[PDB]
Amino acid sequence: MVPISPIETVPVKLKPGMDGPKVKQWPLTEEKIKALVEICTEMEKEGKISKIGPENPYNTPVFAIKKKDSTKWRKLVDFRELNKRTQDFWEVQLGIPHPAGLKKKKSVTVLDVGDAYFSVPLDEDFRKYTAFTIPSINNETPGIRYQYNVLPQGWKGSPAIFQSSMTKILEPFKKQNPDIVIYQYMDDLYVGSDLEIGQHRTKIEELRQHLLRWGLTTPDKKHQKEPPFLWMGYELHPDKWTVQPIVLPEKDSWTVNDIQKLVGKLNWASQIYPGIKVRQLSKLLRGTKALTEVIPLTEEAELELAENREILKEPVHGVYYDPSKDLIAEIQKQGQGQWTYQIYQEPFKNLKTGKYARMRGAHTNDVKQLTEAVQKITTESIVIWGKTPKFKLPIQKETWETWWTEYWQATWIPEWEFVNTPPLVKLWYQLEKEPIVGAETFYVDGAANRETKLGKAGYVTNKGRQKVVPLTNTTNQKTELQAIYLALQDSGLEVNIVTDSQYALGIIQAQPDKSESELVNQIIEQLIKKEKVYLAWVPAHKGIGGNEQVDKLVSA
Amino acid sequence: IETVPVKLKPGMDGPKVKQWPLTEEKIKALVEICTEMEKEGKISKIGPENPYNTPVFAIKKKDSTKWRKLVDFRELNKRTQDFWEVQLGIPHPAGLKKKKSVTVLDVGDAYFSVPLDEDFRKYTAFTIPSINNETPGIRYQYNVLPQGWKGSPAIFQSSMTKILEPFKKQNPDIVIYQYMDDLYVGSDLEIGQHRTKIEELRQHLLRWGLTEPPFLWMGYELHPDKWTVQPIVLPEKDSWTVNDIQKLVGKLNWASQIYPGIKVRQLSKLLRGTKALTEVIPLTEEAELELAENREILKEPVHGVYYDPSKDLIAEIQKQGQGQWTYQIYQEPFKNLKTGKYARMRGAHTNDVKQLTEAVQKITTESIVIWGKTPKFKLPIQKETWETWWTEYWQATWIPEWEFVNTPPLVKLWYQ
Ligand SMILES: Cc1cc(/C=C/C#N)cc(C)c1Nc1ccnc(Nc2ccc(C#N)cc2)n1
Ligand SMILES: COC(=O)c1c(N)c2cccnc2n(O)c1=O
Ligand SMILES: [Mg+2]
Ligand SMILES: [Mg+2]
Repeated sequence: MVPISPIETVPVKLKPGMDGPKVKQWPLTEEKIKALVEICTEMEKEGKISKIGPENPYNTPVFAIKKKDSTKWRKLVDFRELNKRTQDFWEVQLGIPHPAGLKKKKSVTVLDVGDAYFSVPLDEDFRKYTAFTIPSINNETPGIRYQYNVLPQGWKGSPAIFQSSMTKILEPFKKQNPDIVIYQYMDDLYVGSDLEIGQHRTKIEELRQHLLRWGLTTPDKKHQKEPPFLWMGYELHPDKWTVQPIVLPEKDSWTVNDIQKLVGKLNWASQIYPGIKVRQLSKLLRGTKALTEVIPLTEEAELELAENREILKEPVHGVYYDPSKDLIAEIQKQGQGQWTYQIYQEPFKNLKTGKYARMRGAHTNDVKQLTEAVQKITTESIVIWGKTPKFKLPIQKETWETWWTEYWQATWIPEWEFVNTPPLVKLWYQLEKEPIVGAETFYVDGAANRETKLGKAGYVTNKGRQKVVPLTNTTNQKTELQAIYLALQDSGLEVNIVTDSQYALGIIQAQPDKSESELVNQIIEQLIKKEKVYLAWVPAHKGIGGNEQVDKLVSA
Repeated sequence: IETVPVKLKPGMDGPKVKQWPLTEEKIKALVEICTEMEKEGKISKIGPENPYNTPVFAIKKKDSTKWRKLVDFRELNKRTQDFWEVQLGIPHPAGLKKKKSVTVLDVGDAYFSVPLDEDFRKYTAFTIPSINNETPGIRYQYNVLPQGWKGSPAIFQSSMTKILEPFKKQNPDIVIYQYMDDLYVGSDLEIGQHRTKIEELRQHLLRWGLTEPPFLWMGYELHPDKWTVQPIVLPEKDSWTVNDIQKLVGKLNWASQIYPGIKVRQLSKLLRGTKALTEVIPLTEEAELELAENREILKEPVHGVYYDPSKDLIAEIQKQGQGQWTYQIYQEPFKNLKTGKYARMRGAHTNDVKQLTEAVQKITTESIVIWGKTPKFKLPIQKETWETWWTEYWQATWIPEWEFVNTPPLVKLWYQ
């Protein structure tokens, strides 16, 4: 006998204040009972479970299920109740690697570690909570009672404890063989390297010898699995990756559910297929969640879908990461708040792609959205590669300079260069810092009745120009915006406007270039046509000349 | 040598805060730092039965090239019991902000000499992530008082009071104040003498140590007696335009919310009619008097301003352009406890976010010196931009709380 090292036990507790499960065993057919007795006898022979006395008060139900197209039964121990009562664990697998961050490998070998799983013992003090009962033939003797000695399949703690146990065993081997990579997924170890194949096979045998120190054996007959690997929705090859096939179905009509599935596929495809768009299809899903409802596709949605089919017509692949090279991220504006990007190291060899959509809200502009996309790509890049890419952006250096030096918020984008690929992001208007000599001064105001929603908006100027418009279905805030719109409409190319609306000033001072409000869009359209606009604020009802005059005209 | 029992607040579990993404260089720095800390027994590897987590990252302190581990214990601190057992609390020293020079020392290294309560250690768990999650994150917990945890200075206080005793008795006029990992040492000596006392002070810790701290040698020098405040000032002009008077009435109307007696009747009367913004308006005698009276009112303190230690401090910041930033600290609106302005934002001429991050640190330092706690910031920045970048410029061993302002305040105009 060659001594083997024990696997360190992980101590396990129930949640505070909770006791173990006490769930009734269901009656079973004589056939099912006989099947479970044989299965459990073998598990007992193998050391996985042990018979227990009558003192243990806990129980979990056990079932027998017929393995399809076979005459063999399988046992199922339903640990749902125990799982509700078992502590939370550190779950190492929460974040999965993105293929674009992997490194090219010459060789990747798969080792099956399913047998090692049953060398991981269950914490002695916790075993009692895993008790289960095979009912006896005809209920005429006490049922056979068992508890687990190993991590039960289906128990809450098994994946984390198994994974952590393997990691601890593998740590010295990885550390002392820095020329390989090791990744565990389910019951398999993946071992990659760039060694010539003879040396790579030597390392695999050395890993098997290392694992034997803990008595863990792997199958000599090498795995049937070999590149390419289907993993987490991807295809991995030694020197490239892609998504598993993206097939958009043909339909004569589309339900809520169909469109959700379509967008899900498109989102997934968008990490390597450049230029995928989902705005118009997602617009069809607004607010309603009856999955069977049939939604007619708009012309815009049909066009978007046709454009997506053309993008997906043939395979696209990503390359892997070379740490010796810079990362480059390039962004394009697609319209309607949509942005698309590519990340590469060598021209025309993308590592991955992606997209960004405008956040929901009342007002926005292209510079803010571009900034948001940059921050998203930066954070994603830290995750995948541990560094920020150099950016290529469709905004002139002077435009960015004007934006950030004058914008009321702090803002930053990391090292970047202008790329001249239309449509370019620009500033559509810029308010004056000082009043304009020689430009007419428009004093604006509005008022609305809160019950009837009738109101008025208008202006008076230093030249004696005046206008008041009676309005229906409006509010105080809306009339203030309407009054500014009137002043813009009726003035020359340079205009000074005086408002007492903190609200209206707050909107225009945020510099939107597009809005959910048609009124704000009309104001934006007017601002773009002006040569110079100075917008001044004053407090209402403080005896200021022009302001008090127009206030009287609109509040009567 | 024996541990002080610690518990969480009733009905709360440990922190479960996600580790944010770290750059390659910071991960490598943390792997080296934690490997040494593990060899020294300060931290130990943990298993999957510990589900708690606190974020960690790495910084470089001001004027140093060596990486420092920084754990963001904000969540654990909120969840940790309060410490009033031996003392109700250490009365904040009002004399500290009155000293000609205050030097800040990093004494956090002292905490590693005291063991941490075995049953509390699990709640200090943290993770060194791997790039692209390719390998399982390296999981540790503390065995000793951690830097940045509010319990560390509280538990170490009895040790600190004894270590400092001969120096205080020998220097009765020096003010010494501990906040987290910082020791603030204020005196009225000529700087040369001041540094020698600071250097005298380092030797007590070193002497105690050997019975070597990586950042104890360093020194952040402040001069709170020269700290400057921002009263409300009105323009002095010979030619007032319609626009100038409108801005003045706006500012006075705002100030009327803070000061009683502010009048604009006579100033507004100047604008009667419907005038061009650029037209020059001569001040009347009545308007000049009203302005003068307003100026006199604004020279006086705000009425009824008091600090309540049971209430949060709030700090607002405005970007003024050209590297200038204004800020106000209050507990109640319109009751400022301090106001200020920076233009000296260091090494950040083309980076708004680095400037704001430095402003945030400077304001927090001022708030610690004056009141012994940190304010809640209202930051003029989008959340996503702030959270992407602030850790790149952070140099302090504490971290305040913050929220984000999305609508431009008019108040920027009035502190401008
Ligand atoms: C995350 C991961 C998933 C699988 C696979 C899981 C499954 N199924 C296999 C391995 C070895 C790894 N780990 C790493 C780490 C660094 N580079 C790589 N590069 C790399 C991996 C696979 C192929 C291929 N073919 C090529 C390169 N893999
Ligand atoms: C009696 O009227 C008012 O108190 C009044 C307002 N509170 C007001 C507030 C914001 C903007 N504009 C306003 N205007 O125009 C007003 O007239
Ligand atoms: Mg109004
Ligand atoms: Mg009005």
